[PDB]
Amino acid sequence: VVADAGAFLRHAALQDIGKNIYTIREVVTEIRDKATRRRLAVLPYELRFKEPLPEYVRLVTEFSKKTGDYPSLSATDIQVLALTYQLEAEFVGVSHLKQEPQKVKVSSSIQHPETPLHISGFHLPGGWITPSNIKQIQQELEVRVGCLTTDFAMQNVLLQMGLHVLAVNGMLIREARSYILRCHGCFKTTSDMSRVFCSHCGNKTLKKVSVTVSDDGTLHMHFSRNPKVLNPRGLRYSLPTPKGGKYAINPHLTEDQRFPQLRLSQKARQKTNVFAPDYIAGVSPFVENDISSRSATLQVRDSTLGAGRRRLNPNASRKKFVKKR
Amino acid sequence: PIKLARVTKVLGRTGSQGQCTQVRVEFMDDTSRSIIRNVKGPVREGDVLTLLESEREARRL
Amino acid sequence: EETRKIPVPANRYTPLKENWMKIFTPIVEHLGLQIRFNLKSRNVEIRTCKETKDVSALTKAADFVKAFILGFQVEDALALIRLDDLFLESFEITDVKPLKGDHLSRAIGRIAGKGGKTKFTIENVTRTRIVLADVKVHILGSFQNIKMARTAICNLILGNPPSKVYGNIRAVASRSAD
Amino acid sequence: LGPQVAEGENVFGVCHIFASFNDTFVHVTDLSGKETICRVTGGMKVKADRDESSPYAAMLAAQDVAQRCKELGITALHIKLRATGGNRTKTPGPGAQSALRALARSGMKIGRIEDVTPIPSDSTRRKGGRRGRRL
Amino acid sequence: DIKLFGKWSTDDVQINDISLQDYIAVKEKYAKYLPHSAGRYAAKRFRKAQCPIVERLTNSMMMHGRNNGKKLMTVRIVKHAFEIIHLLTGENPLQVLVNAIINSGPREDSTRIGRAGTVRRQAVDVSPLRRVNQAIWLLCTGAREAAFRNIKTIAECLADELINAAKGSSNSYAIKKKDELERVAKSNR
Ligand SMILES: [Zn+2]
Repeated sequence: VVADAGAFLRHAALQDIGKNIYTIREVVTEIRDKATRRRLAVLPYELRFKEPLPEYVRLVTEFSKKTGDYPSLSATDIQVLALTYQLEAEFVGVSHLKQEPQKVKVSSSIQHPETPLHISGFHLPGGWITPSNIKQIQQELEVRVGCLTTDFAMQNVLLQMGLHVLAVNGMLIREARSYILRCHGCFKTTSDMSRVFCSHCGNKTLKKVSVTVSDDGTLHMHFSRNPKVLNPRGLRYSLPTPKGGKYAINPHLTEDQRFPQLRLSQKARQKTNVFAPDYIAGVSPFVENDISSRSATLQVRDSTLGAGRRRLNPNASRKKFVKKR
Repeated sequence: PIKLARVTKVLGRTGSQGQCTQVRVEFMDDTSRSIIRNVKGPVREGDVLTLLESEREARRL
Repeated sequence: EETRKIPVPANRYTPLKENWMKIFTPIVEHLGLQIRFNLKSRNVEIRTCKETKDVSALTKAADFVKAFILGFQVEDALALIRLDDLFLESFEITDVKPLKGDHLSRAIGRIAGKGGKTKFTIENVTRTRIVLADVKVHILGSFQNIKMARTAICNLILGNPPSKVYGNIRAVASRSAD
Repeated sequence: LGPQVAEGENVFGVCHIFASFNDTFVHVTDLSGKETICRVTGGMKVKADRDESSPYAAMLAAQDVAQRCKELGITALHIKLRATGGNRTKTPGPGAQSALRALARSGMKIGRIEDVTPIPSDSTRRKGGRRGRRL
Repeated sequence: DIKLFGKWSTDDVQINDISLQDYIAVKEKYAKYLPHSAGRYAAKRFRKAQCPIVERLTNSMMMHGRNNGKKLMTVRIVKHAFEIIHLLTGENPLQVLVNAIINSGPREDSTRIGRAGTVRRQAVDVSPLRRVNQAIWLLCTGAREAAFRNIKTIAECLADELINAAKGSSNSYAIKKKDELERVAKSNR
């Protein structure tokens, strides 16, 4: 029972479920959540710290770069993987695990990658969200040793190599359903769904591809056989000359170009929380907007705001009196 | 009818000259009615009050 | 058990998809209601269950999700869940004044102002939230606050400059015993 | 007095909630709609023309009309929300929302919510001039 | 056992009001031989509540200008008042003192809320420490007002005002001032 940081973020109190609890210092000390550090001094102390061996982290990296997941992995992640590897090797016999895993099998469909399947509240033609089910919706929930990993990359490598891992649910998991980003220029796959530029060739070219991994160790990934996904419509447009200074915003063509620092003030990024015990004493129902600061005059916006505006093609026609920032 | 009270949390200072304290009040009638009131003078966390009337609620929203 | 269904437009599908968990978590935890999103009819459907705590919470949920769909932020309709006396007046810009074409667009501009600042200024004086659909204006707040915001907006789209609007709305807020 | 219906089945009424820009109207009728059971205006509760369109007046109207339906035996109501419509504003105001919330509060089952305002195909000329309306 | 001036018991006293029980501190540990202490009580916030209430009464009746430094004189006046209270009523002077302080303290105060120009006051609740302070201040003010130009003596005046305030009759200055303050607080709303 090797606990990853995902169980600690989700308040997964599975300490009574297992007995061989082993954790890393750098998977518990980096968490900036206050409630986790609060409950850490409250939770019963039967977890213990263990260090992996350099040979086993070397082997774990050796087949993890054959799985095609090594750029997506992190150092403490490899610590967790090789810790579980060492525990299952030292307790259980080593003949269960298999190395140099299976090949991929390609089977595409007509469905869009943005089809809203496997969302709990979404239902095509009954799927309801009940307070009996709010504790149930975590993931695709299906003996002695296991993992408490929430990342798909960890589940992927642990299941390709062959360990039975589990979730916040007490029962061991069977299938892994998720999405990955694949470059369609260099054909390199990254398990990090947040990024937009690929690590290999750096173009803004990652696209979603669905991946399902069975309990045997066989993986199959579905592409989308849809002409809308691979369409060069809104891609070539005339670019402005690069401007410098403290105020210039650039069209963001590379993943690591140096942008000028344009942050928001504290009052500008306060969101009203309504379930605070002292919210009712507020003279206004809402947090007051910020108009006085210099960031308000410069029309500085959050990264989240204006997402569908970027998805419009620049070679189009907007409204006559509107200006796009 | 006169009801006893309790101070749960001091919230802030209100009034024109900052003379009043906005505070939260817990009841000693074994009820969990935490009502926000305005008091005059020095109050700290744990004080006990005497309300002439309880049906009035202070300036909320 | 009874239910309410509310529709969603095409442009409001993605904000519903992104903020979905922040929508259905207070509906199912504090109110105790079943919720789903019918994709064929494109309707958010909320029904009462056996473990619903009290009546009129379904109407709170309907107001919450409808306010989110109209364009308000998820916190601003969580305010509708918690508070009691909050309402939604909405009206067309061409209602008070017959405007055609470009003039109408300029009216929209002086509801926003530069950078939206004028709009935010009203949100500081009337203590309300305001959402601009393409020809429509939605106000969320208390009744006298909604009326104050509506007078300010109608003063803006009859030609009055923002300075007179700020002065008048601040005077009215001063006489409003706030 | 009332229908001879068992406790399992419920009877239906249609509650025309008409929230004009001066008061509110609560016109509870049969499913046919021809004959009125009750109608509580804003002006029947508050003795002030300033408070005529207040949500408090609509709340009192909804409470009184729900009491009237409980005295007769109407237990579930369909709702036809209405604004002034026509040339004027088409969207129902805060009074209609307050009346519906107060009527749902007082133990009454809600059936179908229907936004029936007299939306013109093509309007006649507006009440104001070319200058405008509402200050 | 500690006795006030070596004569007055401190274990017989009972506090009627729950609100003033924690601030009227005379009962067990705070009993002193002399009201005079010359110890700091205004150094930090809420420290004067720890101070014995007889010392508060002593410090609050030399407040007027021509007697602004004399404190042995003040505890002598308190002694004469306590003697004549004993020989009038028969109860312990600390008991009737506690009763007078409890029944003299206001419960609601009108307060100016708004701006300069709006004279409409709002009624707000009263702190228990401020209630104790105002009760002692009103008792001392009645002691001054009853002893200005007469044969009737200041310690005797404090005794009479204290008894009138404790039995609740409309003869103490504190009682009538508190009653008019309460009725205007009710009338404000
Ligand atoms: Zn690439």
